[PDB]
Amino acid sequence: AFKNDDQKSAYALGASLGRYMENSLKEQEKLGIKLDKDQLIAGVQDAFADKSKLSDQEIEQTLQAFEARVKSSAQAKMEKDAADNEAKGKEYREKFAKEKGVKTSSTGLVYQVVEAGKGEAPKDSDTVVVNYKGTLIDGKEFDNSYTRGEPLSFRLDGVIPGWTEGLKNIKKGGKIKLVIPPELAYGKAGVPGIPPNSTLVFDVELLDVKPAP
Amino acid sequence: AFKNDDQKSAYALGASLGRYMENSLKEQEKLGIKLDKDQLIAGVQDAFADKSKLSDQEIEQTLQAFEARVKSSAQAKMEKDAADNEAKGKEYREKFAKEKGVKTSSTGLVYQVVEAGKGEAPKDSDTVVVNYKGTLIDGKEFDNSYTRGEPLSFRLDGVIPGWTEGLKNIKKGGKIKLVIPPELAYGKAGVPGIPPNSTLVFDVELLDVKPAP
Ligand SMILES: [Cs+]
Ligand SMILES: [Cs+]
Repeated sequence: AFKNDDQKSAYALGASLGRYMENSLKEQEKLGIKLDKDQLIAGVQDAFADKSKLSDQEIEQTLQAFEARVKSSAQAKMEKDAADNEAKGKEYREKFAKEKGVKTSSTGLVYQVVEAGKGEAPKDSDTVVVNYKGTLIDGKEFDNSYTRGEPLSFRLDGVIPGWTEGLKNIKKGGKIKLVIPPELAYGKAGVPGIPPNSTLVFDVELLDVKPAP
Repeated sequence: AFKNDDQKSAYALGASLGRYMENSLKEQEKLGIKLDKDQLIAGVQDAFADKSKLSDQEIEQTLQAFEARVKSSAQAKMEKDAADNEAKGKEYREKFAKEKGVKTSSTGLVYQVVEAGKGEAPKDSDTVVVNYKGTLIDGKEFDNSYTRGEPLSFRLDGVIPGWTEGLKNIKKGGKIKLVIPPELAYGKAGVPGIPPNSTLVFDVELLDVKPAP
């Protein structure tokens, strides 16, 4: 429905801008910001027609303020999600602790030894080799050793405490399920890939234990 | 007429995009491209509403093609303006040549010695010091020595020929008006600040003549 290039290009140009906006909004939505969509289009129209209800200076100071509002809204979201994640997490940890063979350490680690292991147990300065699979309590995975095409080996005092504590509950050749509260893991802050305050679930197999070189 | 930040920011966002487009169009217009304005808005609306009549791939290949069309349209404009500028220029040169004291060199330089000068006349390897004022035939200035807060000094074989030829028609202390056709100047191409095929008009005063060091 374009009769010429002038029309097609113009439309393509608009379309690409319309998609640009649509995608920016979705980005904003994930930070807890929902912009009035009709106003957004009304701004485009008004300005294009030289009838913006905001002055160029206003537009510019408002966008600057919006930037601040985004950083700030993200912060608030982070904290909201942090509260929800620990609420869910606490409930999950509490159900799991009621299952067979499950123990809760004074630190709050919930663990289940599945195979005792016959070697010895690692200590803080030891390098461990492990197979593992980790997920969030909704069951979605963030790490799989397995799929990575290989197991991992690392010194034990480097990793998060929930883990270092957990792997000390078994010996070489052992298997253990760890349910780690956020404070033994990535905290309320969290890290890229792990949401704020999340409880982590790991199946771990300890393949080997080596002393610090 | 915003009842809250959600509305104001959204509008500001649109407005800034609407201005962005408006200004891009004006840029395109100077390259000889006039986009259908209703289609531009229709693209923004359709895509925003998830009903673009173009696929994302189409949008992208069309914009790429538009880029080519811009480079190409600019070229065509340049040549059109080149033809108009020489048409105007030829007429101006022809009127001026009919005035008192005006001569046309075999090269097409049109010149008018206003004060003969009493020194000697520069030669190609000489450094000249000059006052000058240059404009296009519509009378708009691109250079003023005068206003620059100073006169200029340069070797004479470096500058455009129309000039080097012209300043040889007077001696130190002389004054001359030069009307230079494009081929003795910046050509059909032209240079930043000088439109394609423009005839240049200079009032020049030769303050000094020095030999190449
Ligand atoms: Cs138990
Ligand atoms: Cs004449």
